[PDB]
Amino acid sequence: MLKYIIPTIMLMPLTWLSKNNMIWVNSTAHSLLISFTSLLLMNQFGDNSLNFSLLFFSDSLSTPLLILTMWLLPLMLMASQHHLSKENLTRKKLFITMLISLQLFLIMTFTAMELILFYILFEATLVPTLIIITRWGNQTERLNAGLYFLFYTLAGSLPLLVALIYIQNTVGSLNFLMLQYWVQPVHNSWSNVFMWLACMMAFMVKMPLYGLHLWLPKAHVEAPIAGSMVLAAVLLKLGGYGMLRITLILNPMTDFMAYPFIMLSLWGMIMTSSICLRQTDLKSLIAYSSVSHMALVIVAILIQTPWSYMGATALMIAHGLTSSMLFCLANSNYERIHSRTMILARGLQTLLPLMATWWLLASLTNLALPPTINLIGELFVVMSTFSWSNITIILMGVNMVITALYSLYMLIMTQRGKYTYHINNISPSFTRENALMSLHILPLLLLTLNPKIILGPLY
Amino acid sequence: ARQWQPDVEWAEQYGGAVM
Amino acid sequence: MSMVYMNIMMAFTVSLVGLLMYRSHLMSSLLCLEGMMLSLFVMAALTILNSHFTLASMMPIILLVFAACEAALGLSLLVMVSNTYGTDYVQNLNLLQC
Amino acid sequence: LQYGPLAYILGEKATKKMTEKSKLITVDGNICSGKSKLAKEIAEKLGLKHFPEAGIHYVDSTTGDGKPLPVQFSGNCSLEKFYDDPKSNDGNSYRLQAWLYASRLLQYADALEHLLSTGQGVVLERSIYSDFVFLEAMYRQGFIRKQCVDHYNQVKKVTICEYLPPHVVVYVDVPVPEVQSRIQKKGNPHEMKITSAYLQDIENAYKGTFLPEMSEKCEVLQYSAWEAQDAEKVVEDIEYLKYDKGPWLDQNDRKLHKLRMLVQDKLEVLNYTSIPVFLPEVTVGAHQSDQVFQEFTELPGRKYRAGYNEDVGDKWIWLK
Amino acid sequence: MNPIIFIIILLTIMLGTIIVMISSHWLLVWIGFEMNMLAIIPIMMKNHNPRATEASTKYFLTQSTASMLLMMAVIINLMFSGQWTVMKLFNPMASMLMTMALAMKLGMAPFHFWVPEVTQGIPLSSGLILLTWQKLAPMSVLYQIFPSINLNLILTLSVLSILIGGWGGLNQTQLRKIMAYSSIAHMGWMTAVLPYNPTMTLLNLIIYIIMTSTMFTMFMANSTTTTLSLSHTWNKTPIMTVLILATLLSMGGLPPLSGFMPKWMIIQEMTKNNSIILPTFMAITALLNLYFYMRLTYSTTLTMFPSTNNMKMKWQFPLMKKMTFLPTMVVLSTMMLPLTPMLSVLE
Amino acid sequence: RATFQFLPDEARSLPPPKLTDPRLAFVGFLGYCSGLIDNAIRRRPVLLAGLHRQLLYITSFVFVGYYLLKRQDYMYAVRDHDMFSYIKSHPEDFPEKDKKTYGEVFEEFHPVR
Amino acid sequence: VVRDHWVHVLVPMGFVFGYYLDRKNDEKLTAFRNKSLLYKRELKPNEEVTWK
Amino acid sequence: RWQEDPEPEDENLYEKNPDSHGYDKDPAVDIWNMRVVFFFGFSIVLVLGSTFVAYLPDYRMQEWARREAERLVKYREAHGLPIMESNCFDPSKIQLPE
Amino acid sequence: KFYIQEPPHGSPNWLKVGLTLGTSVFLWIYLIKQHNEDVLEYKRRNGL
Ligand SMILES: CCCCCCCCCCCCCCCCCC(=O)OC[C@H](COP(=O)(O)OCCN)OC(=O)CCCCCCCCCCCCCCCCC
Ligand SMILES: CCCCCCCCCCCCCCCCCC(=O)OC[C@H](COP(=O)(O)OCCN)OC(=O)CCCCCCCCCCCCCCCCC
Ligand SMILES: CCCCCCCCCCCCCCCCCC(=O)OC[C@H](COP(=O)(O)OCCN)OC(=O)CCCCCCCCCCCCCCCCC
Ligand SMILES: CCCCCCCCCCCCO[C@@H]1O[C@H](CO)[C@@H](O[C@H]2O[C@H](CO)[C@@H](O)[C@H](O)[C@H]2O)[C@H](O)[C@H]1O
Ligand SMILES: CCCCCCCCCCCCO[C@@H]1O[C@H](CO)[C@@H](O[C@H]2O[C@H](CO)[C@@H](O)[C@H](O)[C@H]2O)[C@H](O)[C@H]1O
Ligand SMILES: CCCCCCCCCCCCO[C@@H]1O[C@H](CO)[C@@H](O[C@H]2O[C@H](CO)[C@@H](O)[C@H](O)[C@H]2O)[C@H](O)[C@H]1O
Ligand SMILES: Nc1nc2c(ncn2[C@@H]2O[C@H](COP(=O)(O)OP(=O)(O)OP(=O)(O)O)[C@@H](O)[C@H]2O)c(=O)[nH]1
Ligand SMILES: N=C(N)NC(=N)NCCc1ccc(I)c(Cl)c1
Ligand SMILES: [Mg+2]
Repeated sequence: MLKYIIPTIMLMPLTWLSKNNMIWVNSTAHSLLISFTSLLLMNQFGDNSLNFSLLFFSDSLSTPLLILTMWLLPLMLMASQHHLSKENLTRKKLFITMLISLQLFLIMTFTAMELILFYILFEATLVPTLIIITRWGNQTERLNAGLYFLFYTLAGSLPLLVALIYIQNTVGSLNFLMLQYWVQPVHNSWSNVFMWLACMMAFMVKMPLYGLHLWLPKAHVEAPIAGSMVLAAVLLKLGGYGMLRITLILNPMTDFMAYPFIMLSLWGMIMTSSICLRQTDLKSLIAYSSVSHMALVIVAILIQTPWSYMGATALMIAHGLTSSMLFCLANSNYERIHSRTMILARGLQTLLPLMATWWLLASLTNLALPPTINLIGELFVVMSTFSWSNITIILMGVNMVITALYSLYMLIMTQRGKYTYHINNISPSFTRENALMSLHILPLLLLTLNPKIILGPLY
Repeated sequence: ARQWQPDVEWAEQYGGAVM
Repeated sequence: MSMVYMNIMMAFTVSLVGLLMYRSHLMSSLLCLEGMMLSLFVMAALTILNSHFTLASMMPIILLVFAACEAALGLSLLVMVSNTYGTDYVQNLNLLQC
Repeated sequence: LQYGPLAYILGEKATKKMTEKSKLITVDGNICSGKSKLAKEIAEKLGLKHFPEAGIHYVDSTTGDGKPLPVQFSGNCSLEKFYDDPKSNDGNSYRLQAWLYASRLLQYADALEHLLSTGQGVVLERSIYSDFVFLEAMYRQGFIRKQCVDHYNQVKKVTICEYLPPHVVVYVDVPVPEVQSRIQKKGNPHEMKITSAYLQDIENAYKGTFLPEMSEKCEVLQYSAWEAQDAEKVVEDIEYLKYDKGPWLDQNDRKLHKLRMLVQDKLEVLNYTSIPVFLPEVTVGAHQSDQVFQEFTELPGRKYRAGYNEDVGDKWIWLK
Repeated sequence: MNPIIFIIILLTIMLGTIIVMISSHWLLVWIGFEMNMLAIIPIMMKNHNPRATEASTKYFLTQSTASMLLMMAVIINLMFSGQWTVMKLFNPMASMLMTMALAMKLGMAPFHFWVPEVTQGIPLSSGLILLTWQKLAPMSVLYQIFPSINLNLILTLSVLSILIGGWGGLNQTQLRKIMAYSSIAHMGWMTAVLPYNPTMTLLNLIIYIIMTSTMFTMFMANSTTTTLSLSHTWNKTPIMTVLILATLLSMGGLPPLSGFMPKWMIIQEMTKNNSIILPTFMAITALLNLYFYMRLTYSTTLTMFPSTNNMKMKWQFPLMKKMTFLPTMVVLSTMMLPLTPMLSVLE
Repeated sequence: RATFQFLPDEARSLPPPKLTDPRLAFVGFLGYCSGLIDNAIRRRPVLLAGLHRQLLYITSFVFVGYYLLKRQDYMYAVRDHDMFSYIKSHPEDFPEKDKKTYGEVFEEFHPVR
Repeated sequence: VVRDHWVHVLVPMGFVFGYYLDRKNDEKLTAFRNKSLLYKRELKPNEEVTWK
Repeated sequence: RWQEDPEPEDENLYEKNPDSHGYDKDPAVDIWNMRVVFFFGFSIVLVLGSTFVAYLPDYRMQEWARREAERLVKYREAHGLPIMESNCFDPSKIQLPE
Repeated sequence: KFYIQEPPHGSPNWLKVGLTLGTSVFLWIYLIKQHNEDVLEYKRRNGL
């Protein structure tokens, strides 16, 4: 992985040694070049994962997440450089450094072969993320949002640290390849019930699981746009990726420990979808949309079927691009009217016709219009949960209906109707804003032509 | 608007003898 | 153990309680510190003398030397406490609650 | 060696450089009372260093290239604005007074550093010991709130305690009616707006509080307007003073060393002039503070530590 | 204080600590503590004000009491073994008295009350010695007597110290009282792992000293002793706010910083011995420490607090403080996690 | 093994860390970072100022780090030497098992239905 | 080399350097080169190693 | 209150630069920023990356598995053997308990 | 600009510069010869 780790680090010298007026051009261009080379990770085999060294390996699960992560860095740079224009030069370079360091921790997190190396990097992403939210957020509440984000995560992570170290003691290793062959079954006992909880609660909080999700709408509403992009696109998927790996050693206890969390997700997804119908804040609506989508991922990981794992892998990638696009779309409105109130600026399709096309495409992927990968992921999950229990189609069906209602409600309220009279600073969409939107939707729609590369190890 | 920063009311939360 | 140890250990405990249960005068507590050292001197001297631990016979003497350094240190602080407040009362030394 | 404990151990002790002529002298009086001229002549005759009264831009004179800085780098405090509109809503009156005290506190530290390190006495025009008379005049005329006075006293009580008062306090007693005529002759249009009641308040503080206090610990000389017109007679009085009172008798190398470590460290001197007490008159918002601080570092020779600014010709940066 | 007298007194503080660490005889261990206590008191009183006088008095009464309990343990040990060798003790009553004696010397809870008050009452340079160097001698004794220490007693002290340190720091605005309660909280981790692996007690001790030295040096550099005074640092020296942020996140134990290393190695040793509940409880309770570290980072680095007009005068003067070793210490405080296997040097 | 010795004599029978050791390169990097922080806190040009000072930061870190890495390697060699010799001294506590294949060992099947 | 375009070699060099280091890791993991049951064979007349 | 700077007005990048792409205030930098985003983003990553992905060699051996299965079905049906046996492992190599 | 007071670091302190560079050189030579000495001792003790 050094062909990706090292050039990612070299982005830091590049940013700091760039001319004062070229920090965005240089960092954006060279982070796109790194994104290009990440496609070499798709040298995947039918039987064996791609194991580079004792430290790093890349299978079909981590490969698409790595490519999503490295694609997101250039997009985040494009999305931030407007609202950071008045920033002090050094504080602009420190902002970019926080994003580069986040990418560094992320690509190492997704390829760590040892679970305790995964834990440290998994935890290391907190610091740059927290600093972005609290230093470069705009509102007073960004400070409270930082604390909720920090302490929700740590409340779960610290038990996970104890469980992993206990697992290394008893099994002798935490290398994920070794665990595949040395895994022993988990037999019922209160001791194992809490080993199971410690291994899964840290990841449940990151997804987040319904009930434990309150940190997420706070963080999104306060984060800067680049922070919201990485939060929704990648950092949520650290929970999913971690769960997909650790469940290997939790069998067969996962048979009955899953029930309380499937119930929370199946019911929680209807509850958070319905919350979206009455949200007044556009960013908060998108945040609650992520909770509903990630509920499906939690259910799919817990029912442990080949179809559900394929569906979860596609959902994580599809959600990553769609939710990131939606936050970017809402941000472009915010940079004009400087409010997140959804009902404030209406009828924008009249004033920004092409940006209204992006709003349409983003909404269609969010409601999972076939054959988007949003629909492929969501459909595969629904097929597998139906076999788990037929009655789940009722809850899946209702969520699909409510998901369409709030997706098109967001489209209709902001883009259609009459424009707000007194709002007269809706300038024409910039090239930067249109290119940012297209760099989200075009790769998302292109992946429909070749969806096998985002279906994960069980394809 | 512009980014919020602590004002005097906020700063006085940390000027007392105790929190 | 021998019965002498009952009263020497008792004397140490009495002075320890006397030290931990303050009244007003700081001088009174410094006396309880000096008494605690006196019981330790006697208690150590008995053991060493009775066991014929010849080289340990100097140990009680060394104990007194650092007892005086403590008493001198205690009195030095008492002088400063007295100068500040005009009494050696320990209730005056309460500025550092806040 | 830069001064420090090592230099002191090796023999840099103040008692070696101090003589009978190493004296700190402060000339005080009302506005337009002839302080400057008398102070300059005393300094020239006795062989001392003359410090012109500390103004807004005193600190500028001791750092950088010595020129005044733009007024935003002093808070925009204006003496002219004080004379025109002494009740300005923007708190200019107290902001100026707080700034002036800090400038005097710094000048006093610089003066003490000169006296201790070379043994040459100095002459000052007013000082931190007498600056309060202007604060009393401002408060008695309603130009500042009582809260400003409370703040001023807090800053003074934790700063003036650290220093020794001047050896000699020269005072020129010019009565207010003569002062008003002197201002009218001077010709500064802003200064003509001074009310006589304000001038009387300056005199009441000087006679009421300052001189009675200084008498206990310094040699005080009071000269009428005409006596002050001949500095040679003033110098004669200074040359025959007893010097029998005050804290300077109690000083020793051990104490003057500790005093010298303070005054040479200017940030340590100015530590408590910015106590986190949020008065509207002196509190600055973060956005204003950040912008001005950034502009300050963009000034010539101000980005780096003195001697590391290549924009003004500093050399051997890579070896310094 | 004469500069030569200050150096002689400082070298005597170190000599007393050294004597404790090199002595094979309980009497010389006791002498080392007494010599150390004698020398430090004038450092506390160096500024001669009522708060320094109160601090030194409270310190003297606590340390002098601990020494009497320490010597009582030594004499009881002599009765029941007839020797003075510094090693395990041969009487459980002696072990308890010595263990309590060292707990009071360290300021562990519930013998902790003096630490916040004494630290607040003395300068920052003296506070640095109190919370760092003064831990060496008592810990070096615990390192040698642990095979005879009562496990319930030592783990009780460790648990209470972590709780009281974490809770105590939540209510503090004074920096010296924040460091004091942080020190109490960190003392608990060192003793919690002592029964299982003394090597991890040294690691925590060394890393705690580096981070604590870094913070005190940065507070001294700016002559800041309160939260609000420290909140002006962004307007004087922006770089120092970033070092404080990195150091404080490290003291909170956040990966990938160095301060995570001791919490990580202590949890490993405890789990190897089938201690699961205690490390879990300890890690969660350490979130209290992270909370009031995070408040300082907010008021110091991640926001910009109101400034004063006179602050502009300071822009024109450079930092003159010595700040000895601060560049090295801050890097060690933050960037040491990749070298964790180097802990075997302490074995 | 030697009392209060940083590097006992027997440690010389181990190969010394290479001067291109990746761990040593990191230590040298920490010295470089310390040099940069030194310039920054003192408000000097961070990259340019005092290259003699920056060189000594790198050199001192690498010098100390080399010896720490050598002792680190030595202590892990000692741990293994102790561990293997103890296993040899107590065969009956570390008996070699008879290794059954998976065709013989019965494992229960848990369907994922 | 230009005064405007030397910073543009950092990331490309980092990739090349990382690529080189990645291949050197494979030189430490040859314990089973031509020894696995699945792929073990005889060397060709000129071949020295099945993979490098 | 305090001495604070008022909230600055909104800058419309189009006022000074009607041809602004929204990247930078400097028109020359604004053009270059647009060029690198479009060339490296669309022309390279999206166009070449899409082409690279389309021609990936037998991603996860799905084609080989189909060719191999054809070989097995051809063989087994010719020789009369079952297309696929229920037993994955040869039952002679297994030793059941009891 | 041209400073009103001569900066304490206005000119290089050549005595320190010499000591600093001389120490870096000295330590580097000491480190290398030690490493070479250790390499030869290691080969000697292991029969290489
Ligand atoms: C290596 C492997 C192990 C991994 C462990 C993690 C390693 C990182 C350890 C970091 C060690 C601390 C040193 C960090 C150096 C930071 C440099 C920097 O901040 O720039 C300096 C600048 C100071 O300002 P100035 O000197 O005056 O320059 C002109 C601007 N006024 O700064 C400023 O002006 C900024 C002022 C605004 C404050 C912004 C604060 C948000 C940015 C903080 C980023 C650093 C966070 C470090 C925390 C750990 C990150 C993982
Ligand atoms: C192969 C190298 C890979 C790089 C890895 C970096 C890891 C973090 C290392 C931390 C130590 C950084 C050096 C200490 C900070 C000093 C720099 C500074 O204070 O400001 C930036 C300064 C430029 O501004 P100025 O003050 O005016 O000086 C002029 C010199 N051109 O000086 C400069 O020109 C820039 C100097 C570097 C700026 C560093 C910015 C802070 C980085 C900390 C963020 C956390 C690091 C990433 C975490 C993952 C670690 C891999
Ligand atoms: C655990 C694994 C990681 C390994 C960690 C290793 C840490 C230990 C390594 C030592 C750390 C400290 C290294 C500091 C290097 C910087 C020294 C320097 O450049 O000094 C420049 C100059 C003084 O140098 P000078 O005294 O003349 O050189 C002769 C020394 N006998 O004048 C100056 O301007 C110096 C001022 C900046 C330095 C801060 C103040 C400290 C004073 C140090 C004096 C010099 C010490 C020489 C260090 C040699 C160490 C081998
Ligand atoms: C979000 C929170 C989710 C909470 C999910 C709760 C799941 C509850 C699982 C309960 C079953 C635990 O597993 C059960 O534990 C006990 C441990 O005493 C085991 O039984 C063991 O203890 C019991 C005592 O009660 C003895 O009678 C028994 O002889 C012994 O073997 C059982 O063999 C095992 O079946
Ligand atoms: C802060 C407290 C202040 C008060 C201090 C008072 C100190 C008094 C010290 C007395 C020490 C007596 O110590 C106690 O002696 C008795 C002897 O019968 C021992 O008694 C025990 O051990 C011995 C043999 O090992 C046997 O008698 C038997 O096994 C058991 O009774 C205790 O294990 C020991 O703890
Ligand atoms: C395989 C790796 C490939 C890496 C490719 C990286 C692509 C980066 C593209 C940026 C190219 C911009 O190149 C640009 O050229 C001119 C002439 O030298 C420089 O100088 C220019 O500055 C300004 C622009 O603000 C111009 O108005 C001026 O005419 C010119 O002096 C710019 O400072 C430099 O930024
Ligand atoms: N508000 C205020 N004004 C001050 C202060 N110190 C000086 N000034 C003003 O600065 C100006 C010059 O001070 P003076 O020296 O007393 O007046 P002068 O014309 O120079 O007459 P001389 O005594 O001969 O020097 C006067 O307008 C003073 O009012 C102060 O502390 N507060
Ligand atoms: N747990 C203890 N109390 N002691 C201890 N560290 N035992 C573990 C034994 C050990 C571990 C590493 C090394 I290297 C070495 Cl030489 C010995
Ligand atoms: Mg004048």
